[PDB]
Amino acid sequence: GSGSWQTYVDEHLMCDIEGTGQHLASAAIFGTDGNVWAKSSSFPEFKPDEINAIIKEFSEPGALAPTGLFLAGAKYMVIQGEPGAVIRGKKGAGGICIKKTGQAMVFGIYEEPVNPGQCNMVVERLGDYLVDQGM
Ligand SMILES: [Cl-]
Repeated sequence: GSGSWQTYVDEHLMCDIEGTGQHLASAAIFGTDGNVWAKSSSFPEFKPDEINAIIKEFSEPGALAPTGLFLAGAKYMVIQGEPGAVIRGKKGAGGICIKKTGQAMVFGIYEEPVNPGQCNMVVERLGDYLVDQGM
């Protein structure tokens, strides 16, 4: 395996999904402390409050409920995740999905015709590999 976090963006997250010709709109990987470790070229203009609120939601599922999930000022409605493990959100023509690993958080952002399950499969396959590697 590779020695750069950026490889997981370029060579997994952003790759065409199951031969559909479609791909995530953007993807990124953040450390637990909230700095960006890897990103795709159209990952949006995130701010620190937003990343912190997501770190909080991994610790305390349900904490985003009154507000929604913001990323680069766009609001996503929270949809069922996996407590402590996966956060998901929906907007009108797309959505977001975020998988926690030991060291990091893997973000995928999608637009139609990509669907919530496709996001989940791409991000969770990577996150499961990373955890197996101690990351
Ligand atoms: Cl960090």
